[PDB]
Amino acid sequence: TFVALYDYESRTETDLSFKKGERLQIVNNTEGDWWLAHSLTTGQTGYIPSNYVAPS
Amino acid sequence: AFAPPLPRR
Repeated sequence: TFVALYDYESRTETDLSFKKGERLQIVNNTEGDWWLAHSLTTGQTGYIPSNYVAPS
Repeated sequence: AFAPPLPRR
């Protein structure tokens, strides 16, 4: 379970924009600066920035 | 206040 350290405001329909306090399920993340998480509310997918989230 | 500038993909 990861947490949004900053309110990610995506601009395209590929990544989901999340605010601070919202949690996201990290999928793949071990190098690229952009990871892909999956929300647990509706169940959507979106590449979340690796600088707007942190393990917690 | 301003989050870090999104890195380049």
